[PDB]
This record gives sequence, structure tokens and C-alpha cells, in this order.
Amino acid sequence: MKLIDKLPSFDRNYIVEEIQGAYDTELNILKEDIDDTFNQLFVDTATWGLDMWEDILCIEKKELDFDTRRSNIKAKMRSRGTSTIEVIKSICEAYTKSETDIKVYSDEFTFVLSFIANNCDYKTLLDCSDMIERVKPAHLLHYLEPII
Amino acid sequence: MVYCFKKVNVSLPRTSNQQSKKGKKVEQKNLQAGDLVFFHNPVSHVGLYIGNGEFLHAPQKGDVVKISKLSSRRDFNTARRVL
Amino acid sequence: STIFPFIGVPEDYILPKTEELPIFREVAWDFEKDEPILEKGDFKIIEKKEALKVWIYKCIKTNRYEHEIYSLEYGTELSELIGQKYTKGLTESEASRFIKEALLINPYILEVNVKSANFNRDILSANVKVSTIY
Amino acid sequence: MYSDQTYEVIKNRTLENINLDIYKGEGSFLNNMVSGNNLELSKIYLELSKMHKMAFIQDTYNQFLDKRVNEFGVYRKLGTESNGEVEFIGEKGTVINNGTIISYRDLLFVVIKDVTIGSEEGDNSPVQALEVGKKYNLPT
Amino acid sequence: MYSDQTYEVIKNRTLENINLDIYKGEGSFLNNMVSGNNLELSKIYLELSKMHKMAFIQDTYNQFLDKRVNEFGVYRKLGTESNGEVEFIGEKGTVINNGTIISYRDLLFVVIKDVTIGSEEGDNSPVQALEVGKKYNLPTNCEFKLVDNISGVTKITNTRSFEGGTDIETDEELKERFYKIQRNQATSGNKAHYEEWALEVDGVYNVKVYPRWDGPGTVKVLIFGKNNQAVDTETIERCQQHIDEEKPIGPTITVVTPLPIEISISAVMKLEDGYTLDNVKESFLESINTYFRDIRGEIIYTKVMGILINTTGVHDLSNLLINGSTDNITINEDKIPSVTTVNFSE
Amino acid sequence: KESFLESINTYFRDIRGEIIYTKVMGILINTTGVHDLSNLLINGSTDNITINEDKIPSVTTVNFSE
Repeated sequence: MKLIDKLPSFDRNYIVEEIQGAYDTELNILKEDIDDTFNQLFVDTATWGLDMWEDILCIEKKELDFDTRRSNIKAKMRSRGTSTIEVIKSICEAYTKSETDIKVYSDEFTFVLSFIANNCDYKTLLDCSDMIERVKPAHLLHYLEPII
Repeated sequence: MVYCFKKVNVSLPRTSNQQSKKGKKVEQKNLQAGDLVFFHNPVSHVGLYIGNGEFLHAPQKGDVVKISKLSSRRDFNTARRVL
Repeated sequence: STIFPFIGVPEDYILPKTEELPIFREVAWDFEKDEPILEKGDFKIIEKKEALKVWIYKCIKTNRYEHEIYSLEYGTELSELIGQKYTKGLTESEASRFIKEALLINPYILEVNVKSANFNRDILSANVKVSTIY
Repeated sequence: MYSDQTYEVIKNRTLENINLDIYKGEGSFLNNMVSGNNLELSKIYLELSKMHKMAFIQDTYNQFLDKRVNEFGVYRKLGTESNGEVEFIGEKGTVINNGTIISYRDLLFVVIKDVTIGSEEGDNSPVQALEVGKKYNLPT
Repeated sequence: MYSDQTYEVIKNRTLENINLDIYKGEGSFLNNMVSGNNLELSKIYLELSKMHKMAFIQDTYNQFLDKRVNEFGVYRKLGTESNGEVEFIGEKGTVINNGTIISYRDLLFVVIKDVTIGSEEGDNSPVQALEVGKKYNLPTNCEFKLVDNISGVTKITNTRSFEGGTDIETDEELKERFYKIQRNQATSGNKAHYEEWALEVDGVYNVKVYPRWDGPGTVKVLIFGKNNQAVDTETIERCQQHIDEEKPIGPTITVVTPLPIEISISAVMKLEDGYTLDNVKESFLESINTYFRDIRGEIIYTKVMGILINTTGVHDLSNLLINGSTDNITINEDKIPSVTTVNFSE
Repeated sequence: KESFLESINTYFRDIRGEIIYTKVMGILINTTGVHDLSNLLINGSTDNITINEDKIPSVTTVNFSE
């Protein structure tokens, strides 16, 4: 009903109509596939292209949910480079999906993260805590303070 | 100064004699912080002018990097700016 | 070992023998209902002048610059004459020129003549003679 | 090469691939059937060319650039409206409450603090721009 | 999805989508036309696959690795210039100005010092290559020709080989380095940073880091010598000063050394073709040291048997004795096993 | 058991000639989860098993006792 409009008006017989409709459907499928492939480029949108980031970030693990893999990718790509108070707190925000406030006690050499764990699983929070442990300074002490 | 200006993406000739041939000419009264000062006709050592009549350089073998007063160098020849 | 001092490769300098045009063949068409014709559960292929009739019919029926798929030389301009946009003599001359120039692009067609032309009521009639290699 | 791939080249190659005895030329049945979707493929090749350009970070336009930087965590900085102080001169006792809007040229500003003309605390009250921008930094 | 759509599948789908009484099959009008179109149709899917592969720099040197590593901060290296010194033989009183240019065949070099022949400073002046590349790593005793003629000079040569010339960093090395850096987790002050700062130092082959060993603000650095041996006091001192230079301001670093355990190992083994007892011994040494650093508790006879048997070059083992017995040897606190002797019989 | 069957299947694929007992206990100890092992017996004995021509060993019964 779209490809047939490119032909002269004597081509309106049913044979030509069927032949052109087949290629109409084929072109629709191809455009949908191209759009899906483009969507697969970005981290947030990608579902079946998620694994191909693992080859570039050396994640080398299996997970069942797409969201968890996306979050690990975001963590690996955030924790690189600088490791300061605000950026670490923002990484913890990204994991816990809520705002996090870090209170530091220089005399006690201990920092505490205060945040919201309404939508954050305790096991996910523990994974975030372990990653923060391996990014945080060794001498400093960490405590998790989820405020539901 | 090769190292210092490479740290700010400024490539300079390895030898100070050629370094004299780079950049706009600078006068002694128009000397500002960051300028390069050359004194003897052979530039055995070039200084980095930091203003206030002082400049940083490596004097020679047996000496160490320190801050020198410009007036104590009667042999001033020319100056260049590359920043 | 030996250098080749010409542009390209020895393969590009082999010239295929020039021969007569291959026999003109085309899918059969039904003018009364404007449909291709099926025979024994497949398309029916005709030869020589019948195929030329199909091609001429299709060429005359289309407009020159309307469709993107075609080049600037395919089709006719007979739609510009509808409604008496020109005087009768100018319309006759232009119709003859349009038909000749439209049909002559086919290498299988040698010459075209538009001979008789009569205005009766709102109808314009003409006779066209086409000479081919067959 | 995507630029080299054009409607004419695609059509010519497709016609050459087909192994039929019939005549293949402009105005033929087979040519008419094949043409129409090759033009669409030539259309598609240009979008395919543009996709890899809009994928990267160096040239990501506006929205996809925002998505990529938000992946990196960097957020675009929005402006902050200007702050200033004006004086009100008139009859003693006139009361100018908060939320009152003053205007210079076509720019609009809001009075922050309640101020009374001729009062002891003064006739000067804070002024805040209603919209962000460097154009609101009015001179004296 | 692009891989899912293949030539045969799309051809069949197109053929089935036509609901007409005509015939579809080998040597048919519709079949031939459909196949001729579907070839060009599937070309696009193949190109889409290749495009996706290039985008995520999987293989075959896709030109997008440079932009991705620029995204990730990695930079290629153009190499460093070769450096050296040459001797000026000529008339006394002739001065060679700083910046005088000379050449070695196609290569070219510049003089770095104002040198005068016959002087009390000698006739030697440092010389640096104008361009990067390992080709400028000159050998010794080379004759240098001056591009610009200066009177008083006769011969210019170097007493020893030029060094330092290096080529631009090739792309494979760039990819490998990017992969290794991505495997590493380098963050401000973390345990991995302590490990890295410790391994940079000589005399340290293994690093273990103990946070908050003496309460908050205390880091215990456990370093190991070659073959998991004790680290000497001077080496401990240099490691301590290096970490102190690289430790954050406020923490306190304490370093201790392990104490060895002497173990006698002996076995009868059969070697595969093309290997010798020395190779087996050295590979066993490395593997047993690796097993030593990770172990806690007691050394295990059967783990040792497995590690020895997995060693490349050993087709069989028999008569394996750890300290003259086939029993587990308990490792106590502040004690680490240390290989002492390797008695192997073929 | 599953990891050991996988490893021993790969081994039996790659081994020419007679079977090797020490490789067997090596591939058994490397199998994840094995802290120690003793009394490893193949077909009622610890000896090497010779494989005749046109013959490929297959795992039939695995009796593991903790």
C-alpha cells in the first residue's frame, strides 16, 4: 500500500499488488531490525547487546537480569579513575537508586553512608559495599546505614 | 623548560640555542612570568623568568636547580615568549 | 616478471564480439483488463512484435516526470495538451513531436510517423506507423 | 562504500544477478517489478552512514550526548539567575511585598523581601531574576 | 537478530508471502526474481553485523579502537628519541655551536652541547636523534657526517652505542595494555593501590595487604621475597619509604616479613618427549610458590601431587614424599612454607 | 561428579594408548570442590589400563564417598 504508489496507474492489478506487498512487509521488517540494532548501542536500552560490553569491561560473569548487568557496567565505568567522596557517593547512589550522604569521622578514620534503601536489596547493597571496599582506602573504615 | 612546556603541550627545541629562535621576541622591560631568558652568545643555560627579577634554571654541572636574580646576570642577550 | 605499461589489467582489454540485438521477449499483457496473462500456472512470454506492442502501450500510458524510479527520458507529455492549452495547430504539431521522441528511445525501433490528425468534437485522432528491425 | 552505493548501481547489480531470458530495460515488466525497493535500499544506506556518526561521544548531538554523559555520570550544568538589589523611592508608607515583579527592558525580576518606603530598615530589597542567563546582569 | 535473518529464511518468507496460483520452484520466473532481489536484501543484514562488530571493537583492528580508548583515557605512545654522545676530532680552537646538525646515512642528529676541540672540557658532546624510532638506536663506533660544513673538523664519532630510540606504540600493544589496565582496579588509596605501590619496589615479588590491623588508620603490608622467602631489612625499608611517598596523608604503614618453613620434596616422574628435568623443576618451583601464597592452614600432600602432576613436562609421578612422609604438614602462625631442595629422579 | 565427568571425558578424548593413573587423580584433585582424596580405584585397581585398537573408554560408574 506504499510501494505500489511509486508505479503508474495500470499496475493496479492484483498480481502486482501481491508482489509489491511482499516487499512492503520485508522492508518494514528490515527497518525494525535497524532500529533495534541502533537501540542496542546505548547501555540503558541494550538487552541482547549487553554481553558485548562485557568483552570491553572484563566483567566475566553471569547474571539473570538485564538491569543488574547494566548497573555493574555503570559501576565499572564509573569507579575508574578518580576516587573521591562525592563521586563514590554518586556511585553508591547509582547502585542504591537513591541519594546517599557520606559522613566522615577523621578522628575515628571511619565513614558512614546514609541513604534510602526502599528499592535497594540488601544483597545488592552488600555487593555495592564490597565494591566500595575495594575502591575505598584500606585504612579507612566503612559502615552501611540504609534508612528505609 | 623542555619538560615544563611539554607539560603544557608546548613543544620546544631540545637545545637552548634553537630555543632562542622560537616565539615572539621579548624585551627586558616587557618581561613577565613564564618568559625565557638567554644571556651569553652561546646559550649554555637558559632561564625561565618568573617575574620580580627572579628566574629558575639549572646553572651548570656541580650546581643544582635554584632561583637566580636577573640583575646579577649582566650578560642579557634576548628573550622569547611561547605561551 | 614483465611489466604491463597500460592502465588496468590484461582482462579489461578483451573485447566481446559485437552481435545483433538478442530477440526481443516480454511478458504477455491483456490490454482490455490491464493485467499480465498467466498460462498453465505461469507467466506467458511472447516474442518480437507482440512484445514491442506491450512495450509501446506501457510507454505511451505513463507521464514523463511524475515518477522517481524513471529517468528524465521515459514517458510522454500528452497530458499537457488536455483542455486546449494551445491552439489546434500547435497541439497537433506538439502531439506528433511528443509521440515520436517518446517512442524513439528503444533501439529496436527505427522510425515513427504520425500521419493523420483530425479534430472531431472533443476527440483527437491520429495514425502512428512504427518500423522495427523485424 | 555507502556513498558509492546508489540507486543506479544497486538496480544494475540486481538486474545482472537475475538469470532470465526476457528483455531487461527501462519500461519492462521485470525492471518495473525490481525498481521501487532498490530506491528504498539506497535511502536506507544514508541512515546507516549517519548512525555510526551519532553513536560516538565526540559528535553525539544533544540528547544522545546527554545519555552518554549520564552513563559517565557527568551532568549538564544549568544556569543560575542573577541576584541584585534595587531601591524604591516614593511616598512614605507604601508597602512592597514579596513576590512583586519589577521589569527593566523586557527582563523580569522578583522582589524577595518585604520592604516599606521610608521605613527604618531601608528602601532596599533583594532582587532575583525570573529566568537564568548572563543577559540579566544589568549594569548600575 | 541480524544473524537470525539469513538468505534462505528471507527467501522462503518472501516466496510464501505471495499468495498467487503460479508456481514457485527451481527455474521459475518468480523464484529467480525473488532470489536476485534477496541477495541484495541480505547484503544489508551482513553489513549491519559488520557495523555492530566494528562499533564495539571486537576484532580485526576496527578503526574505532582509538576513539574508544580516548574515551577511556588511554593514549598511544609515539616512542622516545635515541640519545647519545659523539667525539669531535679536529683543529684546536674550533667551536661547534649548540644545535649543529649532523647525519648518519638517512638518519639525522643534532648536537646538544657547545663543544670546542682540544678543550679542558674534552671533545665529547651529547647528541639526540631528531626523530623517534628504534632505527635511531645506533651501534658503537659510527662515523657521523655534518649536513652543514664547519671549518676545523675532521671526524665525528661516538664511543658507544646510541640508546633510547623507540617506535610508535603499535595497535596490538595498545589493545593489550588497555585490557590489562581494565583488569586492574586503581583507585585512590584502596588496597589495590597499596599492592601496586608495593610491587613497584625491587626485592618484592608478592604483596598481601591487611587493613585496620591495628585499628582504624593502620595498614599492615605483608611482602614476600623470591620463591616466597623473607624480605630483607633494607628492602623492607625502601618499600616503606616508597609507600610512604605514595600513601595518603594520615595513614600509618607497618611492614612485616614472613618466616620460612624448610621442606624437602622428592618424586619419581616420567617426562614427555622434548622436556628436561630442569624445566620441570623450575615450573614446579613457580607452581608450588603460587600454591604457597594462597594456602592457609596445613600443606596438603594431594594438592601438591595435583600441582606437580599438572606441571607441563611430567607424564607420570611416583614415590612422592613431603618431608619424608605422605601426611599433611601443619603450618603455624607467622610461618610460610619455603622450597629448599628439589630431588627428582626420572 | 559433573565437573570430573566433563574433565575426564575431555581427557579420554585426548589420550592415545594406555590410560594413566596419576593423570586420573590429578584431574580428580583439580576438580573444584575436592579438598583431599584417597583410595582412587579404576576398574578395581590402581594400575594403568591398556586401550586396544578401535576402542575408546567411557565412564560407566562413579562411586564417590565423602
